[PDB]
Amino acid sequence: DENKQKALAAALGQIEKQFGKGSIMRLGEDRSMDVETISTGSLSLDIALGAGGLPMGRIVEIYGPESSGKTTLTLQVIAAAQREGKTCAFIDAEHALDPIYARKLGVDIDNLLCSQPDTGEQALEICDALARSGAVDVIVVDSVAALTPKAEIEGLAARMMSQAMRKLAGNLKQSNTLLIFINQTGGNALKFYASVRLDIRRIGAVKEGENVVGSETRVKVVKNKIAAPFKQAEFQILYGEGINFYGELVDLGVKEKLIEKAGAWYSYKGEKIGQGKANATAWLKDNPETAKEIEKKVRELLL
Repeated sequence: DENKQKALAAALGQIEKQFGKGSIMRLGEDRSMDVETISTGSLSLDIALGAGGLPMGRIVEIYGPESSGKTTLTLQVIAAAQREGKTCAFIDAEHALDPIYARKLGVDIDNLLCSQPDTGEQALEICDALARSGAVDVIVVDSVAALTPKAEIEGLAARMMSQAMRKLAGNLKQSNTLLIFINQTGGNALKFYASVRLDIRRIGAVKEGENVVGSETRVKVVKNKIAAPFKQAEFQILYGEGINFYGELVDLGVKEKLIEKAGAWYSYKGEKIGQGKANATAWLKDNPETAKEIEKKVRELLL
C-alpha cells in the first residue's frame, strides 16, 4: 500500500497526461470531465452519461433496432439544444422525419436546417462544411446505414467513413459542434472516433388497461470517454408524448429520498402527491416549480 498507491496515481497521471483525462478511469469514479453538454431529454440517461448530457464538440453514435426509441431520443436532444438557442442541422438519408411528432417533442421544425444528400460522400462533406462554419451547434445524421457510396448508387462504406472521420472529428472539436450518427454501419472508424456510443432497445410495452400506450426503453452507454462507461438508463417513451421524464423524476426522487413512498402513496415534504407512480407523476407535471426543485436536487446529488 502507500508506495503502490503513489505509484499507481503517478502512472495514471502519466497516462492521462499523454493520452488525455478520459484515457483510463476507475469504473466507480464519481468524477466527470468538465464538458459542455446538451440534455438527452432523459433524466436517467443524463445521469448514466456522467456529465449530465451529451458532450459538445464530439461524435456520438446511437444505435439500435428500428422502433427502439432512437428517433425520439434524437428529436429530444434537438428540442433540448433548440430550447437553449442552439442551431441544429438534420442530415437525412432515411426520408422519414415526422414533423408532427417532432413538434410534439418541442422541435422547432421551422428553424431546423435539413439536407437530403445525393450520396454518402456528399452527406459527410455537408457535415464537415457545417462543422467548419462555427455557426452550427448540433448535427444529427440519420442514418449511417443509409449513407450509400456514390459508386454503389451507380467495405466501400467503411473506407468512406474512415476517410472523412479524422477531418470531421478535428473540425467538430474546434467549432464545439456535437455530431450524432444514428445507426442500426461504417466500420471501426465510427467505433473508435465516437466519444459516447449508446445502445438503445425497447424492452417492453407500457399499457393503460390492455392498451399499449408506450415502450419501456433501456439505453446502455457502451463507450464513454467523458465519464465512466457501462451505465444504463431505463425510461418510458409514451406514444405521441416522448420520454416520460416525470416518471423518471418520481423514481429517482424516491431513490434519493426526496419523495417518500409508503407502499402505494407518494409524498413530498409531508403531503401526499399521489397514489401510484402515475398519480405521483401527474402531480409533478401539474406542479412544475416543485418538480424543477426536486430535479435540481437529483442532479446535484447524482452528477
